[PDB]
Amino acid sequence: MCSGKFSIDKEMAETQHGTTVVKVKYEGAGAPCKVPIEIRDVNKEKVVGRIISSTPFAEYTNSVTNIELEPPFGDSYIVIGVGDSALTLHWFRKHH
Amino acid sequence: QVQLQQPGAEFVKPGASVKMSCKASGYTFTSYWINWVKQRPGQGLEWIGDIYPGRGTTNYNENFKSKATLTLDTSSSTAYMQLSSLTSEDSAVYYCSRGSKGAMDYWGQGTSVTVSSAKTTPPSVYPLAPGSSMVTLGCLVKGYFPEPVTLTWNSGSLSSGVHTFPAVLQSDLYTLSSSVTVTSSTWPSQTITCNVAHPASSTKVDKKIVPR
Amino acid sequence: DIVMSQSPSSLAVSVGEKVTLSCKSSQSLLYSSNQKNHLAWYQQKPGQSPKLLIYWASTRESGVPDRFTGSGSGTDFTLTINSVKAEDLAVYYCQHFYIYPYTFGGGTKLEIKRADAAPTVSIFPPSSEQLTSGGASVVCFLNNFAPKDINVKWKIDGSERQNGVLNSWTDQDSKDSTYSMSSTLTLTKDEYERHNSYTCEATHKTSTSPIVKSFNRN
Ligand SMILES: [Cl-]
Ligand SMILES: [Cl-]
Ligand code: NA
Ligand code: NA
Ligand code: NA
Ligand code: NA
Ligand SMILES: [Zn+2]
Repeated sequence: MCSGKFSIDKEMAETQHGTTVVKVKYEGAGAPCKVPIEIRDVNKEKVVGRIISSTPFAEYTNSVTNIELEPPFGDSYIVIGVGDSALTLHWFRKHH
Repeated sequence: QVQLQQPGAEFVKPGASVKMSCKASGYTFTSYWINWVKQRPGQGLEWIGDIYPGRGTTNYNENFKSKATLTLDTSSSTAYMQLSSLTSEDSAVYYCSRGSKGAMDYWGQGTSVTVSSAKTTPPSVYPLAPGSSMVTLGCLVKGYFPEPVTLTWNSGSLSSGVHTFPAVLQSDLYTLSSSVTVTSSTWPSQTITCNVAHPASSTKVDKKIVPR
Repeated sequence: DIVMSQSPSSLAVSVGEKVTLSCKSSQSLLYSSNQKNHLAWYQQKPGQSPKLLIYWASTRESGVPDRFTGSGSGTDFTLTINSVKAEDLAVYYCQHFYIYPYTFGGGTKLEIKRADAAPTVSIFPPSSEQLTSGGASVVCFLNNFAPKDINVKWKIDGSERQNGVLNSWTDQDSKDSTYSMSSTLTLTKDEYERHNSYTCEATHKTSTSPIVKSFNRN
């Protein structure tokens, strides 16, 4: 896994092809490493297999990484990183 | 109808930058994405990135992350791309296209960029007259740079039976040729003239084909 | 990144004949959420911008004749053209939009196959203007022939000359499906004026004997 702090390089946005992408700047030691990601519905219930990107990696300290997700409709929460360093972003996807 | 209008060509030296426009019409501009695509002369298509009119969202191919910049002007319904630290590798045609869900359903005509330190050189135009129902005449356009040149016959009023051949680069200079085939009975009575425009050198040359 | 591979790289097909082109992805382009394959086909005619034919693998874009059909799923796609038309000559590309960055296949060159046609050969001596600048180009047009394969041989006083020859083919004509070629033997005025006869010989599929056009500096 990857245990360093993560931060947003560019806020999550919708893509031309019906996904969402967020750029995260890895600020920690131990790269390269797996970016911890987890998508939870409004009930904090892990929404499954909606990370379109191949298992995302941080390349080096202060390396930005594009992550593409297919969030569920309605409210969702994207937890990046692990522990108290973890980022929680909110996303709402409209039906159209 | 849907239209994307781009400048025909740009000529610039290495190390410099260039900015090119993509003007949209025929639909609501903020409802569709715009992509940019690169095509080297003899090669395929390469996606540079996209931008969404209104929100301003942009995405880049990592290959062009340090090379390209996508911007907008919502008032003029225009999109722009800028390329920096140019090299010959950046010599290519650059299309803009409208994106519907990832598919590029409409395209601009493309902007051909030449990156070279070579000196601009206007073309020498030479007439090609015969040394029998149809007669073929021609023009040899030699020793110019950069591309492109536009070749017409009688300022465009002669279009059928025309074969204008792709230019070939030899030693920093291009050469192309053009033939036109007309009815023998009406040449040379009805004159035939080749016009060769070379915008880079701000030059056009008209050469009437006269019997040797 | 995703890799799009197309085969064949090129093929020739007759007007009225059916043809099948392939596009394989290095990974699935299928969204299980809506069973949509994120794949599109484009047609780029010579000297023109690409045109969208199909999207989502099977869905025809508006204005596209139904003789173009898209098929396939997962990573194996195909575009079939049945009753190929003469104006369909072009390079067909496949493209994914499964994820950034979008990538295109290498493309497939679609050549049109028509009745054979021997070239109309025309030779031209140097113009006075070029000679005055010390140049002496002898030009040879070989126009409207049907199979692209063709050889041009320059003779000076009957001796083959390969140095100083530059050739260029037009793209296949949209209507008559023929090709044309210009061959220019560029000499100096110096050399040009020391020889008499100049000839270009066009060896083509249509004839066992070459098509020979010649002139004498006289
Ligand atoms: Cl000699
Ligand atoms: Cl000699
Ligand atoms: Na608009
Ligand atoms: Na004219
Ligand atoms: Na030529
Ligand atoms: Na004229
Ligand atoms: Zn000699």
